[PDB]
Amino acid sequence: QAPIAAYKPRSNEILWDGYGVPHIYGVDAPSAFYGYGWAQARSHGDNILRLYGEARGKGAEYWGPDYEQTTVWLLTNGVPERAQQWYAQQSPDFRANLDAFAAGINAYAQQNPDDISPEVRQVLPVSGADVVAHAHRLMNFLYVASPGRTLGE
Amino acid sequence: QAPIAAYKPRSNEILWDGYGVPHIYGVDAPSAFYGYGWAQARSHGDNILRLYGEARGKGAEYWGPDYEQTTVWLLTNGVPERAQQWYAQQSPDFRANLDAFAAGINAYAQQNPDDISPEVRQVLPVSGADVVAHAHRLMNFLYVASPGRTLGE
Amino acid sequence: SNSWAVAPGKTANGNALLLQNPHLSWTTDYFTYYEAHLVTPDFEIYGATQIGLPVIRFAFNQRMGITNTVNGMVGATNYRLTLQDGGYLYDGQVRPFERRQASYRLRQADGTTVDKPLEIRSSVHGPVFERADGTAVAVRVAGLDRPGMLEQYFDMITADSFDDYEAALARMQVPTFNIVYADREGTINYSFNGVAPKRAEGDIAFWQGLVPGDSSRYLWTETHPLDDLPRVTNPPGGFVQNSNDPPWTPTWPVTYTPKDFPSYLAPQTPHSLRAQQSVRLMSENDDLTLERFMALQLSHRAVMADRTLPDLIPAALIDPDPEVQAAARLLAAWDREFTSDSRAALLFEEWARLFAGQNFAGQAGFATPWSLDKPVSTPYGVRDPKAAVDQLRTAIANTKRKYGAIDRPFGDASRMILNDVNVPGAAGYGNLGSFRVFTWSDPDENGVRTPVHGETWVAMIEFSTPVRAYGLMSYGNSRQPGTTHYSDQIERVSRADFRELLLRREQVEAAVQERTPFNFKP
Amino acid sequence: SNSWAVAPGKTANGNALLLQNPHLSWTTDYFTYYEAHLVTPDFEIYGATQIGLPVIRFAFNQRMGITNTVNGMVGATNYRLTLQDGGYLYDGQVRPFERRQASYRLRQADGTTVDKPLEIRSSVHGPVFERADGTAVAVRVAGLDRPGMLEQYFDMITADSFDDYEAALARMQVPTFNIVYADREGTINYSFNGVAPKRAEGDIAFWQGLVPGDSSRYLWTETHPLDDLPRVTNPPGGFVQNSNDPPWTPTWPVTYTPKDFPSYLAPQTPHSLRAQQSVRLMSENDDLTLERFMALQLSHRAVMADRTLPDLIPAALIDPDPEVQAAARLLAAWDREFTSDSRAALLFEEWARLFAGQNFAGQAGFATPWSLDKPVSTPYGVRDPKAAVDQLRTAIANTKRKYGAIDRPFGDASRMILNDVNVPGAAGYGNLGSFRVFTWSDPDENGVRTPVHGETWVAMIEFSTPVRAYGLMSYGNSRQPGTTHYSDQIERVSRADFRELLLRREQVEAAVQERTPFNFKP
Repeated sequence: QAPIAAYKPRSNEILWDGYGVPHIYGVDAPSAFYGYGWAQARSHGDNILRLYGEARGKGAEYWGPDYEQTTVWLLTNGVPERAQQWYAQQSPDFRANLDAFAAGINAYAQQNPDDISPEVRQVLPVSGADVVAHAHRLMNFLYVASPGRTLGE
Repeated sequence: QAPIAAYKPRSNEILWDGYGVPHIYGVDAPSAFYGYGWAQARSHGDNILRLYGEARGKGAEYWGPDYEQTTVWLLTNGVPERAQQWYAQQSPDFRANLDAFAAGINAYAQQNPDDISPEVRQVLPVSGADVVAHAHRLMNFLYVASPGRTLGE
Repeated sequence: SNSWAVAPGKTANGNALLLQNPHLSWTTDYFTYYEAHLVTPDFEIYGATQIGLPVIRFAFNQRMGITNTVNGMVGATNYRLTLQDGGYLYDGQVRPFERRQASYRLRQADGTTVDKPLEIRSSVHGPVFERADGTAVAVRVAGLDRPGMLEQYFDMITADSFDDYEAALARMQVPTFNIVYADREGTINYSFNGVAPKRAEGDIAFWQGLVPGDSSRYLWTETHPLDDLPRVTNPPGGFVQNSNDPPWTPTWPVTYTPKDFPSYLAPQTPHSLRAQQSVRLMSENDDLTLERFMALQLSHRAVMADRTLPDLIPAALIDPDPEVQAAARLLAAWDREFTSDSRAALLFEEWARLFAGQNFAGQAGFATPWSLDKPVSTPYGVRDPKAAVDQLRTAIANTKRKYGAIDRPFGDASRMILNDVNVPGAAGYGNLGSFRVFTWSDPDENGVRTPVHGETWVAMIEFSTPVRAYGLMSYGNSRQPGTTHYSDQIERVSRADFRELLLRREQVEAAVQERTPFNFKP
Repeated sequence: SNSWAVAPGKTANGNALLLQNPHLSWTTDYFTYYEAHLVTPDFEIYGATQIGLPVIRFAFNQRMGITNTVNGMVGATNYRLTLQDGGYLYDGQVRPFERRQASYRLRQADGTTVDKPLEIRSSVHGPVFERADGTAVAVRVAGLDRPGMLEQYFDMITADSFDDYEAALARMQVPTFNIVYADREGTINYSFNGVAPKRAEGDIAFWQGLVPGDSSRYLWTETHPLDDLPRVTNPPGGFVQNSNDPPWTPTWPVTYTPKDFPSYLAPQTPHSLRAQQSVRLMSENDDLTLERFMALQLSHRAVMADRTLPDLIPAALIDPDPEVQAAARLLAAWDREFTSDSRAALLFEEWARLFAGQNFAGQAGFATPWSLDKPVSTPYGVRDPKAAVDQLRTAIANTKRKYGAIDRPFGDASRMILNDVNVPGAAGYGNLGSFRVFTWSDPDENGVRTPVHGETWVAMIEFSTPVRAYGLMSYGNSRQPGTTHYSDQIERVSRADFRELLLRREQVEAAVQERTPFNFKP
C-alpha cells in the first residue's frame, strides 16, 4: 500500500489559514524556500533580523552593551568567519535553497518596509551566510557550548 | 439538657416489626427478661436449647459422638458445677431476672411445642443455672480458653 | 471486628458517633447475633447479643452505647507437666494429682446410651489433659471466682453516667474484649478489658506457648486491676478505635506506648491493613456527620495493592509471556477497590495469597517492614520483584482454575446466598485492607464463593436528642426452621441500604406487624 | 520535552503514533517555534522549527515524522590552563599562544559608536577566555568541521525510507539532541544523537568540569560514529520514549544497559518523575488510538505526592498546631492531580520546594533512593517525618505569603496571559511528575503566576492513510508588533482543544484566509 497522491503545485503561492499558519506551495525547491523566508519575515521579522545581526558578530555594534558579551563570545570563537567557510562548502543545490530563503526575507522587508522595526532595518540585506551563521551559533554555541558554562557565570 | 422522655409501659407486650425484631415492654425488669427469653426461644429456640444442653455437660448424652469432645472439655474443667456456685452467688434481684428469662424460654416451648425441634425437646425445662453455665462456657472456655489451644488440635 | 467512637468536637453537629461492627462466623451457632429492644419503667436497651445470652453486649439507648472487639486477652495458661512416680514434678518434688471418678453417657446412632468413665486429674495449676503425642498439659484459667459477668454488662449498658459505667467496668467480671464507649454527654472511651494474671517474667509469646509446669515460679495467683490496663478517654485526636489490632494506636496521636505496660499484656506484631485504614479514615476526616460516617464504614480499599502494585506492575511487564503482560495491564487499570464489577480483584487476591500467605498476614515479601513509627504507611514495596512475578504467573493459573478466567467480575463469583436470595457481593478480606469485611470461602465447581465470616450486626449511632441510629443484620434475626426472617436483610446489605433502628414508641407502633401480650407469673 | 513513538502492534488500528512535545522558554527569541507547511512537486514537510532556521526540526508528512528532545550531548570541553612565561604549560613545556588582534564597534546610548580592541588567544585546545577569578579557560568544541547540519536535517525529514533516513543520520552533522522517528511502514526509532569525542579516561562528571589543560593526555581529536551511540529500533515493548532522562529506559523492557557504552556519554543520575510517568503511560496501555494517545499527553499527576503523602500526612496529624492538622487534611482529600480547581496543589508545591529543593530535583529527603532496578517506582517515602513536618509548617507560611491562603484554587493563581486573553491554568512542574508541563513563574503581588517555559509546539500524529494529526502552539504563530496571531491559541490550550493540522490541499483551500501569490527570480 502507498501514501495518498502528493499535491503538485502549478504556481507559487502562500495560503494562510485562520491561525496565521502558512501553507507554501512552490513549483520547485528554491521557490519553496523563498516563500518560507517571506513567511517567516512576515511572522517574526524583527527577531529574525536581530538574531542574524548577532550571528554576524555585530550585536554590540548595532544595539550596544546588552549585546556585547555575545559579540565577544562569537568573535572569539570565530563563528562569523567559520560560517563563511561552511557556506562555501554547501552543496550547489542546497546553497541555492539557502540563498532563496534569504532572498525571501529581503523581499518581504523590501515590499513592506514599515513592518520592519526601525532599529533592526540596518541588518538588511541578509544573505545565505547569515542563515548558516545563525544555525551554527544556535547548535554549537548555545545548545552544545554555552557562554555561561565557559565564562563560569 | 436532658434526653427525651423514656416510655413507661403499662402492660407487658412484645411488638414485632417487619424484620422480626422484638420490642419488649415490661412493667418491671423480671417481666422484660421473661419476654426476652420468650422472643429468643421463638427466633432461635432450637439452637439455644442445644447450646444449653451442652453447657450442662450432656452434649454427648443427648446427641452423641460429635458432641463428646466438648463434653469432656466442660466436665474436666468443672463448668456445670461452677455454674451452680455462680448461680447461687448472684444478687437476689439479678437472679430473679435470670429465672424470668429461663421461664420465658420454657413458656414459649410449652405454648408452641411443635415449633421446637424433636431432638432438642429433651433439654426442657431450662433454668437460670443453665443460663449462667452457657455464659460461663462462652466467655471462659471458648473466648479465653479454647479446647483447641489446650488439646493442641 | 471494627469499632469507632467520635467525640463531638470532630463532628459537624456536635454529637458523639458510635460504630458497632463485630465480625464473626455466619454459621457457628453460639456466635449467632440476635437483635432486640427492651423497655422498662427503669431502663431501655437496644442492640445485638449472642443467642442464649440474657444481656445485650452491643447495646445503646437514648444516653449511651458500647461495642466490643476481640483483644485475645491471655487469661489462661497451658503448663507442660513432668510426670514421675505417679505424680508430677514440682520444685524438685513429686506432687500427687487430685483425682475424681466421674462418668457420662454417650448416645449411640440407634438412640440408646452407653456409660463412659472419666477420670479427672488436677495438678496445683488446674485440670490435666493429655495430648495425642502424650504431653500432659494442665490448664489454669483466670477469674473462675468472678460470678458477676452477666450483671456487670447489665450495669454497664444501663449506666446513668460515665462514672457509673466506669465503676461497673472496674469490678473485673468480664474476662476479655476491647470495649468502646460513647454517650450523649460527649465522652468516648476505649478500654483493653479482661482479667490478666500478674506474672513475674516472660513476654506474651512465652505465656502463649507451653509454660514449664514443674516450677512454682510460673504459678501466678494475682490479676491486674483496671488501672493497669491500657485505656483512653477523650483523647486529643477526638476519636477512639480498634480493629483487633494491638492497643498501641487506639487513637491518633497516641497517648501511651508499649513500654508503659507489662510486655505480656499484648503483642507488638504489625497492625493489619484493615486496622491501618481504620486509623486513617478517622484521623483524616473532620466535621463528620452520621451520613459521612456511614459512608466511611463501607470502605473496601485493596490497600495491599497500593503497597505492592507500584513495584509489581513494571516488573511483570518485562516478562515475555503476553498473558503476564496482560494480567499486569489488567491490574494497572484497576482502581484498587473491591467493587462488584472489578475484573482484577480476584486475580489480585490470588497473587496476594502467594505473596503474603493464605491468610494474607505475611511480612516476608515486603521491601520496607512495618514500623510503629509509620503505623499507617508500612509495610511497603516488593522486596524481590523477580520472585513476585513468578508468583503472579502461578496466580494466573490459580485464578483460571478457580474462576475460569483472569478477568471475571468480582461480584459474579462473590455472592451472598441465603435461602432463595442470591445477590452480588462487594468488599472482602480485612487483611488486604478492606474495612467492611466479607471473608469469602473457597469457590465451588463454578467459581462461586460466599461469606463465611464478616459483617454481621452493623450499627452506627449519633447521640443527638433524640438519638438517630441505622443498622443491618446480614443473616436476619431468626434461624428457626421455615422462618421468613433469615434472608430478608441480605438484599439490603448488598445495596448498603440500612434500616433505621426504631427506639421511640411512636416509631415502633407505626411499624408493628405482630403483637404478643404476655402475663408473667412472678 | 517529551517524545513518544508507538509501533502498530501496540495500537488499535495498526498505525504508528508520534508525539512532538518540545519544552522551551516562552520568551527567549531564538527559542521561539514557528509552524509552517511546505509543498513542492518533489516533497512535502509540515511542522515547527526555531525562527531563522530554514529547515523544520519537528516535521512530519504523509509518510514519516521525527521529533527532538534535549540530551545534553557533551560535545565541548573546558580546560583549565596553567599560565607561565607568556604562554601556557603543556607536557612540561611552555607553549606559546596564537594571538590575533581584532576589533569591534560598540553602540552608545546616544547612537554613536566607539572602537574596542579585542585580542583573541588560542592554545592547542582552542580559544581562551579569562574568568572573573582570573582562571584562564580554553574551549574545545567538537564538529567545527561539519558544515552539513542544515542539509542533514533536510535529508532526514525528506527521506523516502527508514534506510535513507538512517544514512542521513549517519553523516553526523547534527551535533546534539535525542531524535525519535516513526513512519507509516511501522518503524519507530530512538537515537541518542550528537558528535561525541572519544576520550581515553574519565566519566561524564569529569568531562563536564574543568579538565587539566597542561597535558596532551586530555586532548581528544576523534569522535564517535553513529554505531557507538545508544539507539533502539522496533523494540519488543512496542514503544520508544524520552523526556530528557538519560538514555537508559528509552523503552520497556530495555534493550541495553549503562555498562554497554563509554561512561562519559551520558549521566547515570535518577530519572525525573515526569520521565517515570512517560514510561508508565506507554508501557501500561495497549490498543492505543489517537484519541486515547492525546488524552494521555494531558496527564498532570502530582507523582511526588504519591511518593510522599502516605508518610507525611500521618506525621503532620500529630502536630498540636490546628493549622498544620488542617493542611494535612487538605492534602489528604486531594486527588493529587494538578487541575484548575485543586485547593491543595499550591500548598503541596511549597512543601516540595523545601523537601526536594527549589527545582524539585532533590533526593536527600526520600526513605528509599532511586534505583535503576525500580526505575519507575523510586525514590519513595519520607526519610524524616518529623523534619518533613517542620518543612510543612514553613510551607504553610510561604503559601499564605505568596497566595494569601493555604487553599486558593490552583487555576486562580496559575494563569495563562497573552495580550488581552487571560485563562485558567492546569498541569505544572515536570519534576513533580506532571507529564504536560507548565513551568510557572514566581507569583506577583497578588499571587498570580504565568508560564515561563513548558508546552510550546504540541502535535500528535497517526500514520494512517491519509495521516491524521492534531496540534497546538501555546504562544501563536506570530510575534510581530500588533499581530492577531499571538494570543489566538492560548484559549484552546486552556481547554486542551487541539486544531486539526491541515496537510491535504482540499483542507487547506477550505480554510484559506489569505493568499499570497509570489514570483521568485531564480
